[PDB]
Order: sequence, then structure tokens, then C-alpha cells
Amino acid sequence: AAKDVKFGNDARVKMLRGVNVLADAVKVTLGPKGRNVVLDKSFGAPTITKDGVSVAREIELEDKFENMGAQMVKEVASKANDAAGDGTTTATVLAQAIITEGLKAVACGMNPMDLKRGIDKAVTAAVEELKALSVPCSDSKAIAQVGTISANSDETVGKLIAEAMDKVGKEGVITVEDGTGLQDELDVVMQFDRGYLSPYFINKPETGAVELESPFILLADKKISNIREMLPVLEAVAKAGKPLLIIAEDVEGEALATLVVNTMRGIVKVAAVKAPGFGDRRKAMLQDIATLTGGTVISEEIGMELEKATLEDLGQAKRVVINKDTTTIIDGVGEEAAIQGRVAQIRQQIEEATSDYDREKLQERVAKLAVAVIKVGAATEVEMKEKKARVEDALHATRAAVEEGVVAGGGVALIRVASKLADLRGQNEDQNVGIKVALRAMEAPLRQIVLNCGEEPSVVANTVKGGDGNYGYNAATEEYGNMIDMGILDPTKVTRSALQYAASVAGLMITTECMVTDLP
Amino acid sequence: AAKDVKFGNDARVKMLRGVNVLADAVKVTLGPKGRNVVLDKSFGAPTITKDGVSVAREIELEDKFENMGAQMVKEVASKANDAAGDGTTTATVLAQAIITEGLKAVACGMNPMDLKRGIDKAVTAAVEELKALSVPCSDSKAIAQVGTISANSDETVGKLIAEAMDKVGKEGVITVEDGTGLQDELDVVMQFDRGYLSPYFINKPETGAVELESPFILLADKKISNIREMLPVLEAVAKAGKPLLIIAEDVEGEALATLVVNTMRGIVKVAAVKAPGFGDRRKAMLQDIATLTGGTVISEEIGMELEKATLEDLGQAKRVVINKDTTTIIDGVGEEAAIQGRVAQIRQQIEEATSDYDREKLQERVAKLAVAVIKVGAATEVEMKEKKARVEDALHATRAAVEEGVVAGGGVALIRVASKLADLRGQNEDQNVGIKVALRAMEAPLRQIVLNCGEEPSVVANTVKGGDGNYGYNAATEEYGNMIDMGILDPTKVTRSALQYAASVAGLMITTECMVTDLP
Amino acid sequence: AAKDVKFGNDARVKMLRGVNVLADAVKVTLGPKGRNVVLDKSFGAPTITKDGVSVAREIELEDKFENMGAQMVKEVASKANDAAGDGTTTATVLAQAIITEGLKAVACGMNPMDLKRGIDKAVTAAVEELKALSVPCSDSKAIAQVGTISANSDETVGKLIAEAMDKVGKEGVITVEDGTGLQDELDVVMQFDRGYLSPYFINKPETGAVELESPFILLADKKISNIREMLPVLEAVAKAGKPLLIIAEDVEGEALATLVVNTMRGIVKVAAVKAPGFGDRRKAMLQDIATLTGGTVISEEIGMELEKATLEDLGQAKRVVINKDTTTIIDGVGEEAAIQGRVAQIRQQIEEATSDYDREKLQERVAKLAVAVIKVGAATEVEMKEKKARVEDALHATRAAVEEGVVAGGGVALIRVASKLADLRGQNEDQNVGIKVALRAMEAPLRQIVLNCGEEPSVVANTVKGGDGNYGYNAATEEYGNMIDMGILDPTKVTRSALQYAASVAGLMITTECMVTDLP
Ligand SMILES: Nc1ncnc2c1ncn2[C@@H]1O[C@H](COP(=O)(O)OP(=O)(O)O)[C@@H](O)[C@H]1O
Ligand SMILES: Nc1ncnc2c1ncn2[C@@H]1O[C@H](COP(=O)(O)OP(=O)(O)O)[C@@H](O)[C@H]1O
Ligand SMILES: Nc1ncnc2c1ncn2[C@@H]1O[C@H](COP(=O)(O)OP(=O)(O)O)[C@@H](O)[C@H]1O
Ligand code: BEF
Ligand code: BEF
Ligand code: BEF
Ligand SMILES: [K+]
Ligand SMILES: [K+]
Ligand SMILES: [K+]
Ligand SMILES: [Mg+2]
Ligand SMILES: [Mg+2]
Ligand SMILES: [Mg+2]
Repeated sequence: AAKDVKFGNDARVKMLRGVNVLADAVKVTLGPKGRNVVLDKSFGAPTITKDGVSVAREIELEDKFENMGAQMVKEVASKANDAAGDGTTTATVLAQAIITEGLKAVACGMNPMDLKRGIDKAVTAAVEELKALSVPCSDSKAIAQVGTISANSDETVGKLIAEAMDKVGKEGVITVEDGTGLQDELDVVMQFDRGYLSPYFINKPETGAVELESPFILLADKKISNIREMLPVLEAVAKAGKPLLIIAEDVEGEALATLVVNTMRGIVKVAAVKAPGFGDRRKAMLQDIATLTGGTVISEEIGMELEKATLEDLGQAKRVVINKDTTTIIDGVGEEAAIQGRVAQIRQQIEEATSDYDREKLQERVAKLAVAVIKVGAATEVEMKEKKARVEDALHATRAAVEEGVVAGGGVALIRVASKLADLRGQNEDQNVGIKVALRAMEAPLRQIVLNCGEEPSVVANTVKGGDGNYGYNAATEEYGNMIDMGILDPTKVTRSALQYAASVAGLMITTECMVTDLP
Repeated sequence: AAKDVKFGNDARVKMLRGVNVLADAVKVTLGPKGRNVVLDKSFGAPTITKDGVSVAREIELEDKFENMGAQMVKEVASKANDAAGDGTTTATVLAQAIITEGLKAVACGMNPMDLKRGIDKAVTAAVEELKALSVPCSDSKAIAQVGTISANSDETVGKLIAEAMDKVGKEGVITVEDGTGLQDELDVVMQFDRGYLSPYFINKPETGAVELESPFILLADKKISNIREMLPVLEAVAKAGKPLLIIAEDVEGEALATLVVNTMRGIVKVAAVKAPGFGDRRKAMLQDIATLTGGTVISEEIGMELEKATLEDLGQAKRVVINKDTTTIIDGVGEEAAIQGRVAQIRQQIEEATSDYDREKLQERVAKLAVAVIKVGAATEVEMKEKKARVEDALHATRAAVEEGVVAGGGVALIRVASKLADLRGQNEDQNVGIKVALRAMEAPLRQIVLNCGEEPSVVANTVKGGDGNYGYNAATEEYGNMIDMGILDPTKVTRSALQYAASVAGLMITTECMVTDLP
Repeated sequence: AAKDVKFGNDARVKMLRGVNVLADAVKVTLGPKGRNVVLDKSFGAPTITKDGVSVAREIELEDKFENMGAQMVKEVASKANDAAGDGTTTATVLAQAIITEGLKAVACGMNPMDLKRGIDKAVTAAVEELKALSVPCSDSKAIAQVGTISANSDETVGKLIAEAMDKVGKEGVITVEDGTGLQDELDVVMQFDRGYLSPYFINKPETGAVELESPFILLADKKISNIREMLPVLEAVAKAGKPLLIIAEDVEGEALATLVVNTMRGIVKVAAVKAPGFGDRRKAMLQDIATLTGGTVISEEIGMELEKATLEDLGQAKRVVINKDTTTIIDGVGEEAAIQGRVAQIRQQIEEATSDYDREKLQERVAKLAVAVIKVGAATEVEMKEKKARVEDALHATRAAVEEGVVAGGGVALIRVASKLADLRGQNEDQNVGIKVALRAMEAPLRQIVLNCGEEPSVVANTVKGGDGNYGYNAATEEYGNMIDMGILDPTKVTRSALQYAASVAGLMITTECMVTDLP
């Protein structure tokens, strides 16, 4: 289609105007005295949220150029989210603050491509400075604090995540789901979503569930319909005394019917449950179980009959628990060599996962082998969704603090790094201005946090810069102090990520001399 | 449809106005103090780029005639790209500079078709003059410099490409891909795009790949479905101790199933992978592998059964590595006589290749026998794509410098050729003006590079023309000197290509007396 | 009326756009390779002119703010004209060149009010530097040159003005009028536009005019109708032998009739002519004549009867010449003390003249007492008016060169002053930039002159700045040399005036932060 082509200052002013709309919608949520944004949503109720990327993703403007602005800087907020899990607002605030200052310089005749070089150099330095300030965070108290700050000063959420990480470990997974109840709730566990096929198996009507004591485990890839196939293996289990769990694609009536009357009487004690999953993921998951239990997958496709299985090919576990909905294998016989080998394999399967969905289900399986769920409570569903948005962010920040330490929040970390790089210079004057652009931008987070409290950002910034180390402004309490003592901890990973991504995009955006888009 | 028909000056003014929009969008990216262009893109985020053809391809104007202008001159930028790989902006700048000057002459009553003859003559001369100035470029230092200048003064990219060409050789291929990491990365290897057929073969779950130590290699032209055919050869490998790779058209279930349970247990260690390619190219490539490994292709078509193969007909290698996507044969037993004989054969197959596509896949195979990938690092994805655009350009220029030498950059090469052709005349006055049009256009690259630094192009041009040999303007450092000493090298091939293509199109465009297009 | 109010950058961009239209229309006429502007004019034929103020005065723009721009800077061109008489284009070119550079600085955050202080300081210095370079110009050759350059390289006009000033002196007046003839023409002369009332007075039918030898002169304020009033004075003249001129408001029939028959016969020799002027100007002019002739105005209003006059109250002259159209008094008896006293009185009457018309008729009378007329020749009337416009400008420049010396033209004078003030600084950085703004503007005249020749202004500017003293570019001949040797002389007064006035206005214009005007 015919294009509209704009040059130079015109193009840039438009590009900025756009950036500002997105920026300005996201910045209002920054900090403890941040407010929420309402995002209309065609199919049903609107969404209230504080989560900066969520606001960002919705912005799309009418004017084709302004839109381009907003659509590029949207990537800062968006990438922060994909790497860190928090800091998306901060990232957005920095980006704006660079772009704005940089473009002002470009308008003064300075060479954009050098302004970029400056910015980038200043940032590579700032990243290293932040790694210096970073003190690690591994005690449950510190984690609870990060969690708390991350969930907009909600101590319960901190406490609850800290408890969760304590219980699953660090090689263990935590999910968040909508609760049915009005208050928050933590559940901890290998298990999968499949119940008994035969309700006449429940050997403990107390719980309404089957409790097989120290049983064998048969892993059938194919779906079973005839009892003929079972007889060989069923025989060896009947003369072994131990019970048996059968996890095949399905246990059909003809072969199910029998199995029932056999446990009915006490000839063998057997359970039947469908296989966890669908398609290639099922065979993959079914294999995971074999490794945990020391059994062989009896895959009909790769040249095995179900009749030619023996006790050899059966897995074993310490105990098994199956109800109407879920099956649980407690402590399988499989050797931890084979297990961690199988895990470091699935760990690198998540590396080559180019899609988010391919990553979800993979780390689910590694947790089953190396798991907790937080249920979020709220009165209504508008409430549910802002809360659940904060819990996720919190969890992410906690995992990030663990893996890369913490720094003083309230945007002070960045303000310090800026004073430490006060002597940084480049190859020429334009690059210098470029550095100074970035350092001045490093103040923006603190400045905006203060501005969302309706207090004079210049005055607070000055006072924090007059101090040392972890002296900062506590925006919630409206007085100064030691940010680490007051529990105001940002993960290093997030603060770093915010800065790197803002710089990457904003840097390039300053180099714009022409814009090409479709006509209206 | 009904047409709008315009004549003479009206038609030309429109045609120019169009050229200028495209030209003017591309010219802003020229040179080290060049800036970037933003190209909106319907499905997701916009693109920032310096790459002149990329900008050009997007231009399409509303006014039906102006569009025609832009759509014709778009071919200069586009063809430069397809032949050279760099110089697309330069090409575009020349084209404009001719068209503009030529049309001005046409308006003065001079006979276009002669102005063309002049231009073309001046260019045929300039091409030869450039071949004189060309000094070859074969040491890694010179190549790194071309690479560097080509990637807008990014020394890492130069260094990295220079290292690459040093390692793959000159009969070896280099690709560029998006990196996962934040910094640039070079990987070097025979390999082909095929994974294991049987995921139950991975003998090292660390990498999630099969690592067959010093194995035999079976090359089956036909597709396998029955284990009967394998037994004779499988037998001799089972009593030899060494593992076996099977590279046939396909390993079907019945014959696959078995092979699995055999390595499953440790009876033989075998891998199964499809054959690289399709049709006649497959048999050709399958044969290449036989030569590298000292094996025989067991081609069912030319009177061989798979059962009548023995250890005799199997290839051998030092090591084999196969994952989900690719199979690699490290250091095959095949004798280097047979190999280089097979290569000098495929080398002359590329000579008779009259189509580009027939040339692509052929030199791919010669590289497999005589390969590297550069992964580009960046923070975000907007960044990734401008960088990856520069790396490709750089690589192209380096390969072009190697094959046709270098000349002084900063557009001086052309400025010299213009002073050397100061005595060139034609058959009549109009042809003379035509020559002078081209020579004056030869200054444009330097002039625009200087103009993107915001300095007086006339003043710099004068000063460079006052000098000799490789005296030029260094736009980055803003002072004059010896361009070769300062590492400012353009490949001859690109400078030549730019000039030839601009001239070809612009020449014709000057001959326009009528334009016919659809009504609005 | 309701106002539109614009602030800051918006207001300034508009203001500039306006300046540029006016500037851009005037700048095209600068220099020897300057072109002409056509100004439409409601009542009849349009006007072709080179005269920069004439173009300026017509510019008025539609957009209310742009207009304000143009309407303010119009004053530069206009004031230059009222003080100097030439340099109006130059003045306009400087003004633009300041405003443009200054506003660019204002946009960079520099404090306008300081930029002004800088500019003004740099100019006060430049004014003094110009007075240093000024060499006086008093020989007819130098004046002819100034005249020539001023009339766009028309040697005749130079020659002709030089001749004129040589003949009238420096205390003598030169006017320019439309000629009837096709070629230029100079006439030299106290006289006024009144013929004899009585055609029967002509005492020399050769010329058809009255030639009264060494006569008395009667100055009657009132209009005469009765011969009674005359008898007393007529008597004393009849017994004195000398003739008599009668310059009253009118000589009515009854008193005219008689006077005729008296000279008819030879009783007295008398002439009768109306008084020069109308109303208060008549009595004023009639008084001028009394002073030149040593007579008394017989004013009926201030208590004098015409009968009570004697030979006492009559003026006297060496000779008198009267024809059908004009009366001339050659060399009156009045003492030069009384004359120059009367002149230095009328000289200060022109000082308090706040209207142009009050100034016209006053300097006419001072010329009658302290005269030459140039008649301009041309074929048509479009031609007449561009030529007459150049002659006036030339005359002005010549009178200015005489009173304040000359400097090297081609705008070099200013370029030198700029290199001499290269060390000038202010009280702070913004003031420094302000100085540099002015010095850079000083190059504009030369740069535009060169640009109207279609040659590279940067290249010429550089080459002139590389030289010394009066080395400059001769735009007419297209080669460099000594501007004074080549006769390319600008009057100091004009070059100074241009600079001062541009600076005054442009200085203020840079301080604009808000604009208030009526709605559309
Ligand atoms: N009580 C507080 N005083 C000052 N700063 C705080 C306080 N609580 C949180 N913050 C800071 O405000 C920032 C707000 O983060 P948030 O608004 O969730 O946006 P983001 O997407 O950038 O995490 C945190 O980095 C934290 O440093
Ligand atoms: N530092 C420098 N000084 C002067 N010229 C340079 C410098 N670096 C690169 N160039 C020149 O500028 C040209 C810019 O090429 P580029 O802008 O990528 O457009 P193209 O598509 O024509 O390669 C190169 O040919 C090179 O000669
Ligand atoms: N032959 C020449 N070469 C260079 N400069 C010239 C020549 N003739 C005139 N000039 C310069 O050009 C200027 C032109 O004056 P003009 O165009 O009449 O505008 P203005 O209203 O400023 O006098 C003069 O100041 C003179 O210095
Ligand atoms: F805006 Be962040 F994700 F808290
Ligand atoms: F514009 Be080129 F491809 F560097
Ligand atoms: F424009 Be000037 F009065 F010659
Ligand atoms: K937020
Ligand atoms: K380019
Ligand atoms: K003029
Ligand atoms: Mg947060
Ligand atoms: Mg290039
Ligand atoms: Mg003049």
C-alpha cells in the first residue's frame, strides 16, 4: 500500500508522543502509592491491574507514527517481563526517560549513533556496578521481604511464598491458581491428574481412595481391552504377594471387568488408571514414571508385546495413593543416577523450547521428579485477577532474588550506580552526552515513585543523593531510612534487566531519522 | 482499466518526485554518521534498520506516476543487493544523482537517448579504472577491516568474520542466525539437517543426543521396512564390536522397532537417520558421504540388494553425533585422493550451473567435504535485527573483497576515477554532456556521507579532489588522511556494482517521454 | 476580539516560517547576480524591482503568527532604508541569519535574554571594527565606483552621479525624476514653478521669456487688485532706473492691466508672477526669497500696508529670468549670514518633521538656498521604475560613502570583522554562544551573493576567509582579487547600518516565548 513517509524532527516528535501515551499509562502504577489501570476487554468484564506490561500490551494508537513509537517501546516492558518477571513498569519508565533526553540531544545536532554508544557504555558499566552492590538473599526472611514488596506491600504473599520455597526447595516448582475460598491457600505434594477407572477398587472407604502398599507398577503404552495380555504378568504378581498399579493408555471393560473381580475377592490387588497426557507428551511422561520406579515402558510401537513382560519390566514404589481425581506415587525404586540423568535431559529440552507452551509442560515434569500450588483468595473476580497478578510477580521476583541477589529498592540502587559512574567518559563529546543521558535517566524510577505520592521528586531525589549506601525514601511511610533495614528489596536481576532492555530499545529509537508506514 | 497518460515534462517531474522520496529515505543511512529508518510492519513490532535496500523495498507512493518513479529506481538498490550484498545505499544515491542531472539536461533539449550513450560509456570506463585501483585483499587484517567498515565501524564483527573465513577456508560456508546470548558467538563443524528417527537411541541424556564412538556407516538408497535385509550386515557389526550409523531413505517401524530393542539391550549400538535431501540431489549427497567415509552406496536401482552388503560396503568415521535436528560425521576414513577428486568434480558442476539455485546447493556440498555459523547477540529483538542486518552486509562485503579486491572507501575511489576520465568524450555534444553527468554523479557518495555529518559537502569534495591516490575524508573522525591506512576499505565488487546498476536504470529513466498508468 | 495565544516552540516555529517568507523574497535580489521581484499592484501595471525594502513592504502573510514574524523583521529592511538608503537586502539577510541561528540555540535551552546580550556586544564591537577599516572616499573616481556598484554594476549611473556631486558641491542637492527621453540626463540650476502672469512682458522674444537686468523685488503676502497700493513703491522704482519683479499672491487685472502698459511704453520695467506654494508653506517660501534678496515680506496680516513699503523693503538680485512656466532669481543681494542662519533653522525644521511629506518640501527649500536633477531614461515605464529605483539607491550610497567612508564590498568587510572578533567573550556561556551567533551571521551576505551565482557558498567563504584585508570574491567576474582595486566598494555607513538594525530586531525576536493575536 501507499506509504506515508516522515523525516527528521517531524518523525521524531510523533514517535515521542506515542512513547509517552504508553509510558504515561504504565508509569501511574509505579510504586507503593501507584494506582491501577482499567483495560476494557471485548468478551465480558474489564480488568483492573497494576502490572505494567499488561497495560503496555493494550496500547495501540490511531496515528500511524505515534503508534510506531508506542509499539517499539512496548517491547521494553514486554521483554523485561519475559526475562525477569517483574520490573516492567520500571523498565518502561527508564526507556521513556532515555528516549526523551536523547531526542532532545539529537535535536541539538549531536550525532545519534554516538549518543547510542554513550548510553550503551554507561549501561554496561551500570550492570557491573549493580553486581557489586548485590548482596545475596537466601534466608526465608529476606525472600519474604522481596515477595512482600513485589506484591505491593502485602506481607501475607511474602510469608506464603517464603514458606513455599522452603518446602519445595530450589529444584521444585510453584504455580498460582484461582482459589475457591476467600483467603489464600498453599498445597504441596510425584502425582498426576487421573483417578481410578474402576470405583470398585477403593480399599479404604474412609478417604474414598485406593492405598496400595509397596506395589509393582505396569506401564503400558498401548490401550488394553483383553485379559489375555495381562495373564503372564498378573500371574507373576499373584505369586509374589505384592499389589500392582496399571498405568496404561486405557483399561477397557473386558480386561477391566476381570481385574475388578480379582481384587474383589483378594486374588491380586490391582489398580487401573489412564495415562497422564495425550499424544507424544503421554509417552514422554509415561517414560518419566518408568525412570522414577525402575520399570520399562511396554511400548507396543517399539517391538514389545504386553504378554512378554515379566516382573523385570515392572516399576516399584514405597506406596501408591489413588482417588476419583489424582494418582500419587510415593517414593519410587528408580535409582537417582537414572533420575537426574533423565532430569538434566528434560532440563535441556526446556532450553530449545522456542515456544512458552513447550516450556510450561516440560518444567512441570521436572518438578514431578525433583511441587506446590498457591491458591489465591478473593471476594469477587475483579479482585481475584489483580491479586493473582501480584502473586505471580512476587513469585518471579523471589526466584530472581534467589538467583542474583538483591539491592536497595525505592530506585536507590540505580541512583547510586549513577553517582559511581559520574566520571565515565567516551571517545568524543556526543558519546559523553550519551552517558550523561543514561545516568540522568537512572533517577527516574525513584523520581516517579515519589511523584505518585504527590511529593516533590526533585527534593526527594536530592536528599537521597546526599546520602550513602542504602539510604532511601520509603514512599509508603513517607520518611527516609535504610532501605534494607526497612525490607525494601528489589532483586538485582530485575533492576539490571529493566535497565538493559530500556537502553537497548531507547538507544535505537534515538537514531530515527525516517519513518515509513501505511496511509490512514 | 482506463489509463491516465502523461507526457514530457509533466511525466518527468512526477517520475522524479517519486525517485526522490525513495532516494531521500535511503540516503539518510549512508555512511558512518548515517542514521536509521523505522519501517512499520503489520504483524507485530516495527523494524529499525540502516540497510538501504530494506528501506527501499517498502517505498510505494500514492500518486500513480510518482510511484512508477520510485518503483523503477527501487531496482537499483535491489539488484545491487542480489549481486554484491552491500552498496545498496550508494547505488541508490548514484542513481538519484544521475537521474536528477540527466533530466535537467533533457529539459535543456539534449537528446536523451544520447545522454544515455554518454553515461553508459563513462561507466564502462569507470569500471575498468576501478579494476586498476583495486589492490587485492587476502590477509585477515584487511578482511577484518572491510567487515568492520561494512558493519558501520563495529570492530567485533570484522574480527569475528575474519576469524570465520580463516577457519572454514575459502571453499567453506558462513551463516548468521539470531543468538540466544547477549554477545556474539562463532561455531564451526560434515553435517546435515536430520535427527535420529528413534528418540530411544540417545546414549547421553546430558546433551539429549547420540554419540557413536568410532562407528561403521551404512548407506541405503532405498527405504527400509523389514529387518530381514539388515540381518546380514547387522550380524557382521554385532561380531565386530564397533557401533553402526544407518543413513537410508527411511527406517520404517517394523525394521526400526527391532533396531531399538537391540541397542536398548546393548546387542548392537545403532542409529537411524533419514537421508539428506530429496530426489536426485539425495542420491548425489548420499554419495558424497560414501566418499568421505570410504563406503559404498547400496543403491537398489543399480543392481544391489541390502542383504548382499558386508562390512566391505560400510563407511567408517572417527566419531558420530546426532540430535533431534542434525547428524554430524566427524572425520571420515575416506581417502583424500577420492575426496578431492569428488570435489573437483562438484567444482565443475557449479561451472555449468546456469541457474543461481543449481549453484547454491552445489557449493553447500563442497563445503561439507572441504562450515561455520555466527550467532548475533543483542539485548532485545529490535536490536537483534539491526545488528543481524549489519553482520550479513559485512560478511557479503568480506566475501566480495576477497574475490575482487578493495579500493579506498569514503567514496574516494569513485572521485578518482572521475578525475581520470576528465578527458573522455563521445561522438557528439549530447553524449559529452552525458559523460559529464555521470562523472559529476560519481562525487555523490562522498558528498552525501559528508552531508550526513552536517559538514559542507562542497568543501570536503574539493579538498579530496585536490589530493591524490587514497587521500580521503574520514567521516567518523572528521579529518582527512590515507583511507587505506585508516582501514576504510570498500570492496571493489560493491563499488563497481553500485555504479553499473544505478547507471543502467537511471540511463533509461532519462529517456522517458510518456507514462501510462491506471486512473486513481 | 478573541485571541489565539501560542507559546514556546510552536510560537517560534511559526514566527520563523514567517521571517523566512519575507527574507526569502528579498534575498533573491542580493548582489550582481541577483534577480528581480514582481509586485502586483491593484491600480494598473505591476512593478519589477531589485530594491529589497520595496519587496519587504509588500509581504503580509495569511497565518496570523507567521505574519507577525514577517511584520517584525520587515522593520530591519525598512529602517536600513530610512537611515542609509541602501543595504536593505543585506540587513534583511543578516536578520534572518541571526534569528535562525539564535532560535536554534534557544531551543537548546540557552537563555534568550543572554543570547541577546552576546549578539548586541558582538555588534557594538563590529561597529567599531568597521570604523577602523573605513577609508574615506572623496575623489570623483571612488564615488563613481560606489554609485556603480550601488546601481547593480551600471557605470553610467556612477559616472553621472559623480559628475553631479562635483557640480553641486557637498552643500548642494540632487533629485531624480522620470525622463521623457530614452537616455539619462543631468540638469543644474533658486527657481520655482511659476510663469509670468502677463504674456505681454517678454522683453526677449528669442527665448519667449523676461530677462530683468539687476532688478528690485517686491514680496507681497496679500493678493493685489488695485494700482493704488503700488504707486508709492512703483514711484521710487520709476525714479531709480532699475527694473522690478513683483511676487505676490496674485496680480489681479485692474492692477495688472496698468503694469503692462507701463512696461509696454518703458515707464517702468516690471514683471508679475504668482507666489510659490499654498497656505502656510507659501508665506514660509515667500520669506525664504526675502532672505536671499535682502527684502522684507510685506505681510498684510502682521501690520503692514503695501503702500507704506519703500525701496527699503524691496529685495535685489543680480539678474532675473521668467518664462511661461518658471521664475529664476540669479544671485540675490541677501547676506550669507542671514541666509545660512535661515538655512540652519529650516535644517532643524526637518528634524522635528515626524511625517515624510513635511520632510519633502522642507529640504526642497534648503536646496533652493544651498542644485541638480538627474532625469532617468528608459524605453517603457516598467523599465523606468527599476532604473529610477537603482539611481536613488546609488545616490544615497554615494552620499553615505562621502560622509562615512567605504569598505571592501562583496560582504568581505563583515567577514573580516568576524575574524577580528574571534576572541570576544561575554559574562557567561549563553552570552558566548550569542556572540558566535552574530559572527557566523556576518558571513551571510557574502554567502548569499555567491549563492545567487549558483556557486558553492562554503567554498567561496572559506577561500575569502583564508585571505587578508580586501581580498574578496568578485561575483560578477567569478574570480577572486582585491575588492578595492576592482572598484567593489560598499559605504561604511550602509554596512554598519545593516548590521545594527538586523541585530536590534533579531535580538528581541529570539526572546519570544509567547505570541498573542486575533483569531482567523
Ligand atoms: N515502601 C516503598 N518505598 C519506596 N519504594 C518502594 C516501596 N515499596 C516498593 N518500592 C519500590 O517501587 C518499585 C515498584 O515496582 P512496581 O510498581 O511493582 O513496578 P515494576 O513493574 O517496576 O515492579 C519497586 O522497585 C520498589 O523498589
Ligand atoms: N569512517 C568513515 N569515513 C568515511 N567513509 C566511511 C567511513 N566508514 C564507512 N565509510 C564509507 O561509507 C560507506 C557507507 O556504506 P553504507 O552506509 O553501509 O551504505 P551501502 O549500502 O552503500 O554500503 C562505505 O562505502 C564506506 O566507504
Ligand atoms: N561584482 C561584485 N562582486 C561581489 N560583490 C558585489 C559585486 N557588485 C556588488 N557586490 C556586493 O553585493 C552587495 C549587493 O547589494 P544589493 O543587492 O543592491 O542589496 P542591498 O540592498 O543590500 O544594497 C553589495 O553590498 C556589494 O558589496
Ligand atoms: F509492573 Be511490575 F511487573 F510490578
Ligand atoms: F546499505 Be548497505 F547494504 F550497507
Ligand atoms: F536592496 Be538595496 F536597497 F540595493
Ligand atoms: K506495577
Ligand atoms: K546503509
Ligand atoms: K537589492
Ligand atoms: Mg513490582
Ligand atoms: Mg554498507
Ligand atoms: Mg544596493
